[PDB]
Amino acid sequence: SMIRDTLHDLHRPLGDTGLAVSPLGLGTVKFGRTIPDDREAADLLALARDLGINLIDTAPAYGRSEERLGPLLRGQREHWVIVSKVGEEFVDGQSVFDFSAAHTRRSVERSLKRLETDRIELVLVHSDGNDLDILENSEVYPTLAALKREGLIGAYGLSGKTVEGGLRALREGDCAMVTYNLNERAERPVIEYAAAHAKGILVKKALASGQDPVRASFELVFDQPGVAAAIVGTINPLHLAHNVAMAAQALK
Amino acid sequence: FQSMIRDTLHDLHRPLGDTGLAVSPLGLGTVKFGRDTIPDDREAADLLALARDLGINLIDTAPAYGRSEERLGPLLRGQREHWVIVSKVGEEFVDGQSVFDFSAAHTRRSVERSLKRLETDRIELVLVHSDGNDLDILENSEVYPTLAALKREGLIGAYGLSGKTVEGGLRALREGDCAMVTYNLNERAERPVIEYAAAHAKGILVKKALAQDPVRASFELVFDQPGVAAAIVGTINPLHLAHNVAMAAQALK
Repeated sequence: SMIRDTLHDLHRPLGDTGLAVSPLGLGTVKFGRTIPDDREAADLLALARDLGINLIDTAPAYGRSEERLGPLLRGQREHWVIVSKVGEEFVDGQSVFDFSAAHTRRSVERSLKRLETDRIELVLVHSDGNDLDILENSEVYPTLAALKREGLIGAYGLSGKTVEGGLRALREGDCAMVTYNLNERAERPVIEYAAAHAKGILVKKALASGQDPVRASFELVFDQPGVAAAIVGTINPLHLAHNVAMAAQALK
Repeated sequence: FQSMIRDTLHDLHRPLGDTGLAVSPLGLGTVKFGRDTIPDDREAADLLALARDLGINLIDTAPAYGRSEERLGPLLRGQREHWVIVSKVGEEFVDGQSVFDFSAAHTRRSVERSLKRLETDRIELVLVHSDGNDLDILENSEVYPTLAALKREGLIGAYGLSGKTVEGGLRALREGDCAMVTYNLNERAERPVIEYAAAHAKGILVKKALAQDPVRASFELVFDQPGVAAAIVGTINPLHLAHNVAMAAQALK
């Protein structure tokens, strides 16, 4: 219990989705692609939970993250708001992208199966950078809309890289995951827009290259009232506990 | 899940000059046990317990640190043997302010009181608690020969200076065993004292080390000097303690 500061009383709505999330979410890239032992992974989830985190982020592109998480979340699935993605696939050395309706449908079914559940709270488009083109000219977004209607997903959105893309994702979608940190502020307009219209924002890569550095990052991020949560990947339980502490303090 | 305490200092112990004492490269400062948000007997016991499990065996105190000494005796009951204790003589703090007395009478009185407060038959290291006028105190007061005598008598294991000046640190090392010095990213003036000690197998403790993780940057500076045996860091935050240990371990690869 060198862990007095937790996030239990700091949960926040993710726009108008009706979902309530901790201001930190556990990133999960490293579960699939030094990888944690099943044991190490279970302890990390257990610790996240006791620190008041209920948000977890994954993706088909993150190696076997999805595959491993299903079993790991058995018995506790209900606690967790799961975020996953569609469109980036990772075959051989490299990233393969497919934003067709067929593949969107195939990926989300496979994600439900891998995660041993009947629904995922949020599914975001896994952009290659060309956000606006994908949103306007591919089938992915209307397919996600359909999957939302059918109950397979609770909400949908974009994990984008451009401001033009983040704004458009929010016109009909529910949430934009954006990059925002001490070194990159270009996507700030997307956050400010979301705040004006009760829309979801998740920040990815809140901590980056270059008076605690994590606190400085979180003080920047949570100074923007649009942000619901920051997704931080970590396999170091001491870093997790520290990150939680700094988030709690930044939100006084 | 509470094996979030992977990096420890157990295999990183180092000699404190030629005293024969072996110390962890971090020592637990103890001002906050005795002065001013002060830890609850419970909180204090858990901090010592945690330090120990992180491989720390060095603890620093002083009569001037309010009730630190007084509290530590009971707190260390049953584990005294694990700890290399550092304490001080000469600064007294009687009311609003510091009072200094470097006489032989007071030196002797303080050390006996320290042994009594700490419930022990000796102290590993006792340092002169300078007001800044290091060289004058060492040359023209009774404190240093008294400490030498107390060392002969077995009441202390080694002696030295908690100084502020380079001239004073150098002289403390001519006949004494150890110099505690300020060395951090912002203050480097006492570096000669460290370099001299390194040349002659003499003890160096760094105080106020903290002042791209900032603690790691500080420790990378401090342990880049081969003369340094340990840095004394004060903390009552167990998460900070654990982090500090991790950074030390890493800086010493």
